[PDB]
Amino acid sequence: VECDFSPLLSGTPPQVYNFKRLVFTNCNYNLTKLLSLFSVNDFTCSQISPAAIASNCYSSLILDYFSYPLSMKSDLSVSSAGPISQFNYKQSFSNPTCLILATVPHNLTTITKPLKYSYINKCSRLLSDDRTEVPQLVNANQYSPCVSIVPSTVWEDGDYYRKQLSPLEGGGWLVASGSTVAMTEQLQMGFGITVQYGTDTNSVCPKL
Ligand SMILES: *[C@@H]1O[C@H](CO)[C@@H](O)[C@H](O)[C@H]1NC(C)=O
Repeated sequence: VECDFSPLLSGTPPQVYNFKRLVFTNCNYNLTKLLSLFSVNDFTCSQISPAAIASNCYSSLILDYFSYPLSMKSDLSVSSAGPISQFNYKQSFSNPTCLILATVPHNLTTITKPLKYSYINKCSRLLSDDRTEVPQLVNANQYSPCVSIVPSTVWEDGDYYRKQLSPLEGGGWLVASGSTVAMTEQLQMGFGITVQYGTDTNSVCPKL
């Protein structure tokens, strides 16, 4: 009983390409309890609504969280190119999702700020001909192929990262570049919620 959103409130939220995932089964949630702590700037859903998501019974609820600057709001949509959706973070297009952009108030103190926001501006793979570059896109619910070579913080805007690939990996080179955005007065964050419905497995219910 009782879903635990605590880990979200303790410490420094990772950068978008290192999003932390909290998984819930068999428990009871109060979503509007959690959002009461933040100033909520944006809240959009897919195949569900902000009202419905705060009040439905699911077989599973997944909550991704990460530091994210409000200024890159538009880059979250799969429409566009956008480094974010292509190389950093992508929600399921099959299951009902929600995305929330929130600022953390001064009076919320247990959440510490990083030096800046970092993201991956490019993730690509150079073929054997040493000419052709093939983008390495992030899949839903997965991390970037490049998370192994990109550090948790981008040191300097424009930094490049390369890895030589073994023949088991198909050969060639993995190439990534990182970008930075300056930290804001109050930290800004993103929350990705994904829900699933079952037949009898709908044990994630709002508390009454
Ligand atoms: C859930 O939390 C919100 C926080 O604003 C509160 O208003 C509401 O009464 C709570 N609901 C239940 C059933 O605890």
